[PDB]
Amino acid sequence: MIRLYPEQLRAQLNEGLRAAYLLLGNDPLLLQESQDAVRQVAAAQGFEEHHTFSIDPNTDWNAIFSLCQAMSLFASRQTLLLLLPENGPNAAINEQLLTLTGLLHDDLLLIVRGNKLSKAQENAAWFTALANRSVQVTCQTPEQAQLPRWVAARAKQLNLELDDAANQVLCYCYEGNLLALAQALERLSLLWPDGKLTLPRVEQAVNDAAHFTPFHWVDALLMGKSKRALHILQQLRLEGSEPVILLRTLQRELLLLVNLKRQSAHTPLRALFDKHRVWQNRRGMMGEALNRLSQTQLRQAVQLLTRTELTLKQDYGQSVWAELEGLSLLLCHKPLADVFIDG
Amino acid sequence: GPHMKFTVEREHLLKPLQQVSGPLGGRPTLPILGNLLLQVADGTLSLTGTDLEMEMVARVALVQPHEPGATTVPARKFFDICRGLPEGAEIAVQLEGERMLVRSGRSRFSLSTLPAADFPNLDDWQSEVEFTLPQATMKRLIEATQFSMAHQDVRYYLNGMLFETEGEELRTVATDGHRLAVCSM
Amino acid sequence: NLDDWQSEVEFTLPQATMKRLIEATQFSMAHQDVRYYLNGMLFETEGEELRTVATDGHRLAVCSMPIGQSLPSHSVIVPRKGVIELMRMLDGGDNPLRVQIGSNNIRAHVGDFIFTSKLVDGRFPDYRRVLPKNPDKHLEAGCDLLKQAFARAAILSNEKFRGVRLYVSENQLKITANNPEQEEAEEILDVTYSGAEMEIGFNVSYVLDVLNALKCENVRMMLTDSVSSVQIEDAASQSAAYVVMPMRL
Amino acid sequence: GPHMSYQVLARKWRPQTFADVVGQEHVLTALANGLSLGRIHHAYLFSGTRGVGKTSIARLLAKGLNCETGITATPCGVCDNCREIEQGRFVDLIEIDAASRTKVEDTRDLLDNVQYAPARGRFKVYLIDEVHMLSRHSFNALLKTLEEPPEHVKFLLATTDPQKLPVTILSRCLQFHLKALDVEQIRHQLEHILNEEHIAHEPRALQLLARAAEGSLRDALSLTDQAIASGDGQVSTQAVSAMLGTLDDDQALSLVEAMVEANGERVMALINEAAARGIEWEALLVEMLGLLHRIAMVQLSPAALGNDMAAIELRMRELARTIPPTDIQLYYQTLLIGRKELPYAPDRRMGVEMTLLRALAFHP
Amino acid sequence: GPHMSYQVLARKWRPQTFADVVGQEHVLTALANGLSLGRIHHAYLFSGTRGVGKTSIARLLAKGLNCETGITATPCGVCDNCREIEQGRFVDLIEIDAASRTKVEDTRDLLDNVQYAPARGRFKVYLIDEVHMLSRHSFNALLKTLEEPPEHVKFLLATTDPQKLPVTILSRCLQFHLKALDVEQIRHQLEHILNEEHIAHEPRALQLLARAAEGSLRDALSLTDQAIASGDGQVSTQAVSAMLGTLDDDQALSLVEAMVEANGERVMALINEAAARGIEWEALLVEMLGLLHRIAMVQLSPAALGNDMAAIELRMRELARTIPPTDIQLYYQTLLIGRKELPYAPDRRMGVEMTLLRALAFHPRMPLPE
RNA sequence: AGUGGUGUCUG
DNA sequence: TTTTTTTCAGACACCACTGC
Ligand SMILES: Nc1ncnc2c1ncn2[C@@H]1O[C@H](COP(=O)(O)OP(=O)(O)O)[C@@H](O)[C@H]1O
Ligand SMILES: Nc1ncnc2c1ncn2[C@@H]1O[C@H](COP(=O)(O)OP(=O)(O)O)[C@@H](O)[C@H]1O
Ligand code: BEF
Ligand code: BEF
Ligand SMILES: [Mg+2]
Ligand SMILES: [Mg+2]
Ligand SMILES: [Zn+2]
Ligand SMILES: [Zn+2]
Repeated sequence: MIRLYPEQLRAQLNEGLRAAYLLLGNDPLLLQESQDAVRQVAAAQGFEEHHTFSIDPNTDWNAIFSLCQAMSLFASRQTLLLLLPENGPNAAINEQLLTLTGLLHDDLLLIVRGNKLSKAQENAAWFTALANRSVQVTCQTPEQAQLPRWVAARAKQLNLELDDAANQVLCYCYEGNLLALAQALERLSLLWPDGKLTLPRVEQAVNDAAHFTPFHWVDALLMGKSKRALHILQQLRLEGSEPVILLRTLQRELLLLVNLKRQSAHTPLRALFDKHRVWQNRRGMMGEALNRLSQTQLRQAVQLLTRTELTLKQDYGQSVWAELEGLSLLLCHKPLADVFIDG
Repeated sequence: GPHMKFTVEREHLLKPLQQVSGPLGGRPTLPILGNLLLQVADGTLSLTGTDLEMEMVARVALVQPHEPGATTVPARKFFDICRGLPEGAEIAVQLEGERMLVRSGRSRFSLSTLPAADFPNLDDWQSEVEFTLPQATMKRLIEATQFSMAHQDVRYYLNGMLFETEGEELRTVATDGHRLAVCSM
Repeated sequence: NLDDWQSEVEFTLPQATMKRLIEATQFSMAHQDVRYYLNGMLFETEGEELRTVATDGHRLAVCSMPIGQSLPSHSVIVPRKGVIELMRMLDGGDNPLRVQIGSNNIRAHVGDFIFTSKLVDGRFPDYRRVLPKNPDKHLEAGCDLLKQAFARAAILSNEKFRGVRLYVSENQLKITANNPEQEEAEEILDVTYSGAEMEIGFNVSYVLDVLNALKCENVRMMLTDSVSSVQIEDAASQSAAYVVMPMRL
Repeated sequence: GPHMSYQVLARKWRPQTFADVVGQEHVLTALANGLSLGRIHHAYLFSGTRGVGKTSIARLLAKGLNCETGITATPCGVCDNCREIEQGRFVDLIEIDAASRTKVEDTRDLLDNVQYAPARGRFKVYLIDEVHMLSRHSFNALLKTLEEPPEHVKFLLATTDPQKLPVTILSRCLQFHLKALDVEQIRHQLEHILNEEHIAHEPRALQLLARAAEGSLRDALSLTDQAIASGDGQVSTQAVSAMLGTLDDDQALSLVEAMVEANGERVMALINEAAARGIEWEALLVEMLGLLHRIAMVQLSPAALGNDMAAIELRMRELARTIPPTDIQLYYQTLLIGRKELPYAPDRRMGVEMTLLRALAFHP
Repeated sequence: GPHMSYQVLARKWRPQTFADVVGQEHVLTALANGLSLGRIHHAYLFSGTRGVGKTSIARLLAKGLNCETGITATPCGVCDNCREIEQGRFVDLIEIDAASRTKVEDTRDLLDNVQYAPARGRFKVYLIDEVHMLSRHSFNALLKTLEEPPEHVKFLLATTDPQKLPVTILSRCLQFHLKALDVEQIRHQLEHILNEEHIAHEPRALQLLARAAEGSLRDALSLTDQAIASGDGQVSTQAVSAMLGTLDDDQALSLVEAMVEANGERVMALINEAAARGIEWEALLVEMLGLLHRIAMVQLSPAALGNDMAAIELRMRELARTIPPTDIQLYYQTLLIGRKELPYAPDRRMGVEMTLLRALAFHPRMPLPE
């Protein structure tokens, strides 16, 4: 199939419409805008009737097959849509997706929306049979190092003037929150029809919504950015994240750091990285962290992490978020006191 | 006075209440839309049941002394009382304060009511088609198309049935996106 | 399979007889009560009579029917599930019913098939003491006449605890109900009676079930005072008695 | 004020025009611009904090939508339809307590009311308060209606915890986030309310009430009515302060402040207060431990203060900047030891008192 | 002795007017002022510890609202409405055991019937007791009717922990916090009750009962009933001291002194004497620990001592002035560790004995000879 | 109403 | 490239499908 970013989708849609469109990724906003563009282009070429379905173990597949095979009294040119579940094309769903891949026709246009597909796990069969004459659209959230240029492009295409300061403020409050970021730009356009956004204008009309995953917290710890890591920790506290997930995500990299710092006396860090199968972008930040106050924080932090783990897993009142703040501050070149470490 | 003096037999009241109950009985959007509206006017009882979209009214003749009052009373309780009382029992309901007294030969009930001023009424509207029709023709017109109607379709207009008045004929149309049923008489 | 070679009691009983016997007592059982001995029906055998007793500590129901065959006095508690499913399978009154009760399990041969159940270990209470021993007030009424009045009163009854106050005066009965909404229902009925004015507040569902169990035309109620129980039965027989212990509200 | 003062300040004082709303200027300005320019989204989700006006803003927006003068940011005065929203009932404006009617059936009835024409107003406006409580199926039905809503239907959703709303609902709703009111805004609105109620008020009592409100204007209004109750139709500073102290539960922070300052009489007075309130003592020790731990983390890095403690920011700063880490370490160790030995004490009260006595006796 | 006087002080002495309350004055004053001025808020919450008059004051308010006369802060007794409320089973005072109506369907059933007019009184006063038991959905369901209910419906909430309520509701309803009761109020209430019950009582008995009530008057009334049952319908120092299982402060202070003044033989003698009286050994350790903490508190400030133990006040002062705080801390820690290790001691008697012996051996100013 | 499932939150 | 969570016990809340 044609693998495509949202940038050229319009162009591809102007070239022609394929049998099936697969909108995949973890970003609600990018998927939604891609689906809207696809539906508008389809309606331009006569696809008037729409449908929606949620791919679920309790869905009625017979209705989908009936509407795909049969035609309607009006608006014969029809389109169909399916929301894939959180996990993806379950093993009980691949066969019926294959049937749909057989039950299609040039009259119908299929839209597939859901999270990213683990291609290493799921491939061929359904995937290749669509790949015959289909389009894959990858709509994933831009990361922190990439978000500012995305926001600049969005401001340019919405006819706004964003300076670097407003851009970084917007990139600060809204991460993993591209939907609310676009809504914030829309609200700022509504607030001032001038279209010129400065620092105070965006600063006043913005909330610290954000959305982080424990990987962001662990990366912030490895870079040793105190404010960034603490902001991430507060955000996962407010979001309601399970602290034990944070514990495991930090523990994996912390034990890797302990192993690397212990073995670095006999082997350069490059061969250790190769031994443990760690990737290059990970390699850079882990090399930055390994020579940043090591051999003391790597056992003191393991001690504090064990304290948090046992306290979390014995009682039911939790109250481990402050201890996680202690960890966030220990691994960022801000030494703590033995009083809180030992307990 | 407050007593909406009311007196009727059961034989002439069971069927009208059964018709007026309609959609009442379940949880209503507003707490008053579970109470039948009872009105007395010009020697006639009006029973009213409203769903904020449907309005069923029944008229019962009064051949006994009466008083022009109106109030809303829980539908299920009033109906259960009405059918519970014996055959040929002359129901006599009056009112006082916020409670109405139901009475039959050697039996009394007291029911809590709400004012008639609060009960919704569908606003009067001007009519363009005044149409009169025999019963069986309407029966066949509905029955010949009711099957083809939509089943909770996302398209609102697919749900329901189309009535067309053209010249000397009336037409019922039904569609679900794949079927069409037309009956013109 | 059948290791219960010896049985405590044996019955060759008509299906309709036990159908009435259970139907006249089933509604008074206890469902998942903490008193495990009350979560069942007591079959009691004495002389030629078999009795079903069911109580939950708020109402007692006893029903006795002759068999003709002399049997030793015995008591057994059949749990709720066993008796309910035996009642369900008890159809086709043409075929007789065989009953085989041992010390630990019960068997019922219905038609051609066999039913098996276990017993409740506890010992059922004595129902003779629950029955009032000095009924000084006796009143009579019509079963359907009384029942319809109770139903009309129950229409405007407290939905949580369906309770009515019954007043008895000379040849007159009064049933008054109210709900948390103060909606008052009052029914007055003509009875035959001789005694003193007395008020007693008791549940409505229990009395209505008692009246429905007695598919008769004349009903006799026996009362002692405002605090003790009421023994309801029919005036055409003494084979079925019911004890409704009132509320103190 | 009203015909006998039973009418609550919270409900009697509710905005009827956009100008009467206290400074939630963001949403008001954006909505006014959208209404005046004609740019209308299908749904307008409102959110923020309790008692900051989201239901008030939604009601005023419904009034502006269905007013017969047209889509205006300023609903007029008489405009019988535009009046029916406040006094009486409006036919086309459906107000649903989505907390009372979470079921998919209760919302099914109204979503089937969607396709019927509005009676009087232009738009079949829906005001669904506490929208986060609709079940999964109610949310599915609401989303299905939000995919293709007719031009005569708008949805107004208000909630306090939007995180429970599905992303599918949030993508179709232009969420307007309301920020917790400042102490100045709350104090000014309370001042205006009391001045128009002909209620004698002292200036300091208003600031005390605003600080005690925790950013919610309705909290300030309820505390104000209660303060008038504690007295005879006058909001006196002494009465308000006594009432606030009676309602006060911030015992651990005051205990740490007085123990670090080495103020034995104040510490014992605060322990007496915590005893009279029937406050758990182990909970008191845990709160003090958490406060000391947070003070230390702030001393390490100013970013350790999240948005969960915006009420007690300044004091924390004051304690973190002025107290050396050695003293905080010693006090944390002392309180940890005391909480360890709390069960084996004459009673919890004496155990807590003795732990605080040790911490004072350290004098480091 | 007497007749079937089963009616216990706990319930028979439930206050019936605002003049019969033992001094929740921050609550009573506000209720009286609001009811006089008419600022009757549609919903508010009495929150406090156990047995301090939340339910009782709620009932008194219902009486004040529903009296036949004009709305008054002082309910009457000749009025039929207040008589029904006091006797219970009132038409309009709908007590809601919230721990039995936690579900949201129960709350919805409650809210459907809200708009119905009150039957006989002027308010349909919903009295939701133990509100903290309502589920989250029940609370959110109550939210809208708590904002503005019908003009006749008042919500009276009562709970022990107001922090388990969602803070939206804490905004909707007024908050009155009923604090625990000082020893003097509890003892005066017990005095008054036993005067009205024709039961002879002694001073020290009532002082000990009020001390052991722990600031709540319902515990005091249950303890008083238990003491009356322990005696022959008479309250005396012996009966209350045997019931509470404590010691007179003189014996405990004598043992503490024998520990401090290194009189180990006196320690042994008083231990044997306490063994004779059949008093729990852990009780002995707890009483010595309490006395040591009181000495430490006196060392902090003279105002530490309460009047209840005034009999030993002088000695307290002396032992506070003789012993510097470090020795008091050492003794308290030694006895605390002894009590903590008492369950694992071979015998409780010899556990306390070895705790005392350790406190005597580690004595800084007079250690046991080596 | 009985039964079974999903899911979320409290210790 | 992906990489993310202990537990036993209990309390609600909503939504089939049944059964009248
Ligand atoms: N912006 C505001 N302006 C004026 N009053 C407000 C404002 N926000 C809250 N209030 C007060 O709080 C009361 C309840 O407000 P409401 O808007 O229902 O809060 P919520 O956002 O939690 O639904 C209102 O009656 C009003 O007195
Ligand atoms: N303020 C008080 N004045 C007099 N007696 C009280 C007071 N508070 C509690 N009591 C005693 O406690 C008993 C029960 O009190 P109650 O009001 O139920 O406390 P609660 O707030 O826990 O429900 C009363 O019968 C009374 O004897
Ligand atoms: F009405 Be709010 F959300 F407290
Ligand atoms: F209502 Be109390 F806590 F006994
Ligand atoms: Mg609200
Ligand atoms: Mg109470
Ligand atoms: Zn207007
Ligand atoms: Zn009175």
